[PDB]
Amino acid sequence: DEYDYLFKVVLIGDSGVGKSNLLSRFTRNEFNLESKSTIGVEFATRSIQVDGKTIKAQIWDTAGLERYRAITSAYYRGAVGALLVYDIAKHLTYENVERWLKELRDHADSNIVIMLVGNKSDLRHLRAVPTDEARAFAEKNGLSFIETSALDSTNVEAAFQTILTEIY
Amino acid sequence: DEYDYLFKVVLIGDSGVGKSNLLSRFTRNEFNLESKSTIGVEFATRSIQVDGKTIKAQIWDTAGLERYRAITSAYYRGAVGALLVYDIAKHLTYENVERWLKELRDHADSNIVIMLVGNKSDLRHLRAVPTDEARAFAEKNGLSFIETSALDSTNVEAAFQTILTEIY
Amino acid sequence: GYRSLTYEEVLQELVKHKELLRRKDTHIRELEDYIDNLLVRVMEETPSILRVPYEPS
Amino acid sequence: GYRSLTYEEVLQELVKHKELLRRKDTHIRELEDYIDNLLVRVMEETPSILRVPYEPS
Ligand SMILES: Nc1nc2c(ncn2[C@@H]2O[C@H](COP(=O)(O)OP(=O)(O)OP(=O)(O)O)[C@@H](O)[C@H]2O)c(=O)[nH]1
Ligand SMILES: Nc1nc2c(ncn2[C@@H]2O[C@H](COP(=O)(O)OP(=O)(O)OP(=O)(O)O)[C@@H](O)[C@H]2O)c(=O)[nH]1
Ligand SMILES: [Mg+2]
Ligand SMILES: [Mg+2]
Ligand SMILES: [Mg+2]
Ligand SMILES: [Mg+2]
Repeated sequence: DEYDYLFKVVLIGDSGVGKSNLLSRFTRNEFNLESKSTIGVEFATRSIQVDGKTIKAQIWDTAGLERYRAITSAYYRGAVGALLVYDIAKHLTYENVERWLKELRDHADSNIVIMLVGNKSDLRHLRAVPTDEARAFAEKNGLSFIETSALDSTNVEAAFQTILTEIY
Repeated sequence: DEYDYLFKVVLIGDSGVGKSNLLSRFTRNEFNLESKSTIGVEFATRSIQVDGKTIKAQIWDTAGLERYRAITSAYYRGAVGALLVYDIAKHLTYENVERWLKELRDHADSNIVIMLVGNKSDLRHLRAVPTDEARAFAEKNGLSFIETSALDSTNVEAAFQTILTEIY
Repeated sequence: GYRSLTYEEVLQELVKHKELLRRKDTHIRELEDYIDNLLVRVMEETPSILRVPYEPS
Repeated sequence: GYRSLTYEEVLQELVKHKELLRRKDTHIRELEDYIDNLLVRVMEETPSILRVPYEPS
């Protein structure tokens, strides 16, 4: 319905970290516990006020089972931000973070704003990745960092807000 | 490159009867022995002289494993001819012919020109469906009939020629 | 064709593999449905992408 | 968990089911590739069909 900027943002990260529920939570305020691996490629849009401006965030999602495939170029084409997501309760998803980083360096624009997102912060009893360790990694690598829970919503808005404002 | 008529024709019939090789043989003069079940929906076009006229035949193909699915309406939409194909060496593919007929009655235009095609006529030693039995069935049901071999090419042109001229 | 395991073991192995085929089947169906639902849209909007050979428009 | 068959039988059954999973895997890969190759085209031509929710254009 008009807007001052249209920003393409992509979700990337291991399968199971909660990419699709960060999407549905941001764009529809919906969460699904019985959430199947994403087939294909899709996007959803949401308009938000960031400063004085209205921004159409065009959020893209796909399976993070594979690294590079035929849709990869088209997926990063025109993307001005990536949310790179791991699962705070699965150390492996966090080990894979640098693998996804290389993948961005290889296929995204050199100026992509990348935010590192540790998701599933509701699983405090099951934590496998200390905030500090991830915090350390992010600043070392020029990345914004945040922890979210698509399940209970903590920081989901803040995460999209932050990346979008840093794209300005 | 211009033409006097564009005709949409669809292939239907059990999986394995040779639908996709009738397609490649008609449109590209190619045959493949190692031919996998068709995924999705596709078409290929070919222009031919039929009487004085040049006709773009737009030939559609898909898997015949399923009967009715989400693509079914769109598949028959605008189709002016169907080649309904069985395998002369597999009696089962021929038993299924009336099932495919009902499917046409249910989803195709009431004026679709339907041709019945017994394919794999190169398999003369392995014949399971006598020409007469199929010939009988076709005329009884208002259908043109022909036997082809996508493998050696017999009647493939004649088959498309006939259905296209009967669409005129 | 390969020995080693007890009849008991080869037998829960069989159960484990049946359940695995069931999961693969389900996944095949999910893939098929996604394809069909996407093709409806492709067909109604830009059917030329289904042309062979593919001419980019 | 179900008896009846000899160790020999339960054992060729296991082989038959392994070969069946291999075929399902292959099919899953074929389905995946077809999806990816179709999405490239959808993306370059009419990306709006990938919108959620789907607005027909
Ligand atoms: N506890 C908890 N579970 C979550 C959270 N986010 C997602 N999940 C669950 O984790 C599973 C995976 O979520 P998805 O959104 O499908 O993750 P995905 O990253 O998109 O998976 P792929 O499409 O295969 O790459 C689902 O069972 C979700 O319900 C969260 O914040 N907390
Ligand atoms: N001998 C012989 N084999 C044929 C002929 N036509 C097709 N075949 C073979 O039969 C098999 C099936 O051929 P296809 O063209 O893939 O048949 P299909 O009807 O399109 O199968 P689906 O896509 O699953 O519905 C392949 O192994 C072909 O090589 C023919 O005229 N003669
Ligand atoms: Mg997902
Ligand atoms: Mg990817
Ligand atoms: Mg086929
Ligand atoms: Mg059909």
